[PDB]
Amino acid sequence: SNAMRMIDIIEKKRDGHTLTTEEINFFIGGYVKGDIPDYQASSLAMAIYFQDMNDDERVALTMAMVNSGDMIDLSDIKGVKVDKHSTGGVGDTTTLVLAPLVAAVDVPVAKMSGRGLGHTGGTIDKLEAIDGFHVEIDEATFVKLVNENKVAVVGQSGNLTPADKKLYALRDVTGTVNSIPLIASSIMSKKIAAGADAIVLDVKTGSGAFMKTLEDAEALAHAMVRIGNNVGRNTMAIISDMNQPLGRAIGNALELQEAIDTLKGQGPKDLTELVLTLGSQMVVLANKAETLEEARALLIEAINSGAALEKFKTFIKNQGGDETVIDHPERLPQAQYQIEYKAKKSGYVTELVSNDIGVASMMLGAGRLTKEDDIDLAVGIVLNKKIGDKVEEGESLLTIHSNRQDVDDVVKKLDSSITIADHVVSPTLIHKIITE
Amino acid sequence: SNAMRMIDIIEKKRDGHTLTTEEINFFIGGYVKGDIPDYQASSLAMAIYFQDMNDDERVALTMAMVNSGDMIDLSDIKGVKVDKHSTGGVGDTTTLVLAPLVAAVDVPVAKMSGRGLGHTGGTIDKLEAIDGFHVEIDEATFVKLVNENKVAVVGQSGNLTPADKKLYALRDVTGTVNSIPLIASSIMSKKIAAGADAIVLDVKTGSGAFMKTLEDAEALAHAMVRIGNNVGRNTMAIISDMNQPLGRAIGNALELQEAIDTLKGQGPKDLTELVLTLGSQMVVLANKAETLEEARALLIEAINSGAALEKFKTFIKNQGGDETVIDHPERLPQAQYQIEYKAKKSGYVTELVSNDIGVASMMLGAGRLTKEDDIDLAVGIVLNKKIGDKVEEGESLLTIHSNRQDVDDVVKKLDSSITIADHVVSPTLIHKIITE
Ligand SMILES: Cc1cn([C@H]2C[C@H](O)[C@@H](CO)O2)c(=O)[nH]c1=O
Ligand SMILES: Cc1cn([C@H]2C[C@H](O)[C@@H](CO)O2)c(=O)[nH]c1=O
Repeated sequence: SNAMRMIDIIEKKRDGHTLTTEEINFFIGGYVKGDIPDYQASSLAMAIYFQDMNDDERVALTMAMVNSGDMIDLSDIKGVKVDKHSTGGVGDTTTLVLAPLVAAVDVPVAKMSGRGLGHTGGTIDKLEAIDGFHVEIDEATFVKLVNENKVAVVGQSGNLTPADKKLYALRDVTGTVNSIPLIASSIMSKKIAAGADAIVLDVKTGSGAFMKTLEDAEALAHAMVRIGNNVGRNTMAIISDMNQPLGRAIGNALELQEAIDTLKGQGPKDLTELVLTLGSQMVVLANKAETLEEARALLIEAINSGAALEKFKTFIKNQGGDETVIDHPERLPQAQYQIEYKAKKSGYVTELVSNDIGVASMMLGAGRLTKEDDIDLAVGIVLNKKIGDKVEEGESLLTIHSNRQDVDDVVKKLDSSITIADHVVSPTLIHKIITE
Repeated sequence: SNAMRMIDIIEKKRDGHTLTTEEINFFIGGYVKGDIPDYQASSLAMAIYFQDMNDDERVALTMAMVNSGDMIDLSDIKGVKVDKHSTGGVGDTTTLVLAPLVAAVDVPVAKMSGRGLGHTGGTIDKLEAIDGFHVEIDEATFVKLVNENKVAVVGQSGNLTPADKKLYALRDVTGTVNSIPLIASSIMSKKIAAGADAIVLDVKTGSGAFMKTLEDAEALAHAMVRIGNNVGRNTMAIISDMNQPLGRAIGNALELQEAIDTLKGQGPKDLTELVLTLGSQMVVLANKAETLEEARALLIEAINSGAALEKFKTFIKNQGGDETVIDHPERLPQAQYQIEYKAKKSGYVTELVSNDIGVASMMLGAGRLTKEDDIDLAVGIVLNKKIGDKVEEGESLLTIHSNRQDVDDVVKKLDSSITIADHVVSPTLIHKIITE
């Protein structure tokens, strides 16, 4: 019986034993069909939380979830399609730069993105700051664009990893999100289902990260790298710092402006370094260089020669956008009110609580609570100081870009998020580069 | 919110922390109302399975479940109402003897029993072997009978510990039955809800027991004793052997005949010793003796003088039964066919698998699979040899009492259950007597 088979699987894992591939497939298939109840799935997840899963179990779980839905076939796109996944963070504007940059060195960027919920818009929301831009292209058009220009962007497919949509939602309401085998299989399933030949992972660490400690970020990164390599989608990872927002801009059009600056070699130093580190991994994985150092050289030349920016314009143009805005980004959506937020004392910026700066930006209209909320593409925060920068009393810490006069509640959220005290060093941005 | 409060409780226990009484009450109250879903309850149960609960948590859980339903008020019955609970076992015919025996030494037996599912009938099914006997008495009648005769029996009330009915059923389908805090609170809640002033626990051990190992039986017994004493329902326990069926008779009317023999001091030695051990605890708990040895003397005198048996007759008479059957038990329901089951080789009986002998008896009609099945009160097994008894090839191991000619399938089940080999000692029946 379904009931007894699942009771036996639950007790087996509870008792510390390894599940077979067939047992894992039976669970996922049965769960996604509605044949195995949420209450048995949660019990198994909690048993997994305590007793864990080995790599073979983790791969079986990953692939069962892949096989629950759409498997996007990118085989007609020439070359090695490498995809980057970030566990997430306030100011993470890397995808905007990485797509044209990597494409500009002949690496196919077959990107599936979204809109969604969060402090700020998803990559597609940000790109829609450009008049005309859209992602309403069909399959054959996506394939053609990547073959001809090495870049294109579509939105989410309709049925990627339904077993994971269901299980993550359950994990979130039953205390079972924070378990390595469940996180690793969850993240990796979606990237594998989306068609990636190879995967680069940006695993954040620090107070603004999912994995707050370096040890936990490392554990998760290695676990995902081993899954990918085992299934034959070559995988590498970086552990990067999120003890403060990345770059300066937190918003939609504002982040697009920063991406444009970076693509001209005039962006924030942190964002530039993360881009070059992740890009270098992507270039090597795509067999467009033998070493990270060779890859980084290619990328910097692409930026310096203008090729990176020109590729961004081609990308925007090819999907309906007015690419002349890239050359004249002063014409992007501009907030009516630019309100300086000043340091209340002199010293050094020692703390910037990322998530709360994200909430502050969101409260201006930069992001959604519900799929039905509308985003204001013009609004956000631009940080004028980062951790370790000197600041004097009365100097601007950041600029608030608002389309409303009253930003009292945004200012109080920023008040809770900034600490000024005596000198500290800038935190190290790239903690670890993982190739195994 | 209900959802967030419960997520926080789940994570708290998962993380190894103690739950507050209020948190436990919120869970049980919310769960029983339908406000907290099965899938959150199961996750909490699995977290409890790994992380456990201290005594204060266990008492809060026990009492929250008590408070979910009926709390039977026995205060108008004079004296200390002591109740015995057995974790269960094939041939456990102690309640039949204990009710009249203990009553006969002036201890009030306000017994709530049932019918139910199992290898054989419940205590009420067995008593219904006597023509006329019934438990259709009201509250005031039950109270009067116990005050006047020191014994009466009713069936289950309508709504005892609904939180436990719901949680045990869930535990059984999610891998969370075998956790000490959950077992202890479950068993103790029902006994406390039923009105017992004091509780005697018969915790079985061995292959025919719930708690197969002595260490596990002990752990569970002490855990229940501490719950009871903490709530002020003085509790003691015994750990008794179930490596083979207790006594000789496994059935309904057959067990009633054995109870009658024991009440005349002519019963099986094992059943007699268990009765006297449990009875002695009950007598002391009811303040009818100062020591176990004094209690045992009282009980043996009650048997020897005829008082125990006479009390059984009064009990049966007072609830409609023909008490002359107790004096002439040869008039009880008799199976048409008595089929001897003979030893296939000489030696000593070394193994009797209790549960499978129970299944064999059940297959004759002695017990129910569903609340809708009918029991045959006449049928069952009477063992003529126990572990350590000598047997010769061709001598009767047991007698099958059947109302059908074809018992081939009962005989094959018995074949799998009996081992004859070289001499062994009878196993020790009373392993431990617990008073803390
Ligand atoms: C931890 C985790 C996150 N996610 C996604 C959804 C989250 O809202 C987002 C950031 O943690 O990434 C998963 O899909 N699965 C996971 O296991
Ligand atoms: C172990 C356990 C048993 N029981 C009852 C129902 C079982 O079918 C019976 C024998 O284990 O006792 C409980 O009510 N709660 C429990 O936790």
